[PDB]
Amino acid sequence: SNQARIDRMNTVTIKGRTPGQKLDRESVKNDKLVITVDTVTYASTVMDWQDDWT
Amino acid sequence: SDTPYKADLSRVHWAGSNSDVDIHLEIFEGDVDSGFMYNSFFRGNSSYVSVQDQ
Repeated sequence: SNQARIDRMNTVTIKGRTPGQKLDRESVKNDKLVITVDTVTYASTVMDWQDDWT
Repeated sequence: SDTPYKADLSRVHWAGSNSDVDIHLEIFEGDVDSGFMYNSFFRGNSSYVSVQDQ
């Protein structure tokens, strides 16, 4: 392939309570990351036979 | 917020109607706090004379 993936996630929070009260809930969050490969790098050289023989 | 039982709770060691007077028992280990200690430093820094019974 030509892609890679990684995941991300958030954190939580704390609260306080007193007798007779209910408890609240919270929601976590997440995302993702992706990286791609695009370009090739190279070097080249060429020589002629007549120059090679001399 | 409130649970559906808030007004009808049975609370032990709360007196009176509405159960809001605190009559709990204290817990006592035995700790006692008092002033700090000291020891004299100047007793050899003088000339001494005794006049006991004379």
